[PDB]
Amino acid sequence: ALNVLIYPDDHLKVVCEPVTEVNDAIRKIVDDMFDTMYQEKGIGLAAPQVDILQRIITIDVEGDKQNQFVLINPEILASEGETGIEEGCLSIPGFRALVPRKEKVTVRALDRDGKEFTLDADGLLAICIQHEIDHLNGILFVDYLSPLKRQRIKEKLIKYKKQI
Ligand code: NI
Repeated sequence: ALNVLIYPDDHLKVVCEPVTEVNDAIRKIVDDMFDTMYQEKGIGLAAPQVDILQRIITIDVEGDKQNQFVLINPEILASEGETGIEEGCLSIPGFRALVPRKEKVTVRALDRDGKEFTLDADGLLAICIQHEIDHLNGILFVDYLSPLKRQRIKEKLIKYKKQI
């Protein structure tokens, strides 16, 4: 549906603009993002990964459309606990790394209709939310690695991207 930017790319390092209003054009990006995300078997996507520099996230932790989450202009209000899993990312294909995260987050955001909601999450949902928000600030999971590890990932994908 949309093309996923592959690390390294400058638009994966940008702090994105909030959505000014959630209208039809924004709902179309959201639906196009979900299509892209399911097609590549992701459980989260952020707009900058499809080269749209706005604060828009689509998440589906189960992958079956029965607990979708759209988070527009999201903000973590509070959090607690400590956790970490081996995260991957559609813009960083072929790699996973252990990222330290909050176990629990409270997040406010606008839904696909522009309505504000405030959500408590834990488990994999909370991890996905923190991951995807990182994207909106131009942060990738490789930024939590040592400079040399991140570099070696970058070199490998530079090559991959040519070979595609
Ligand atoms: Ni990601």
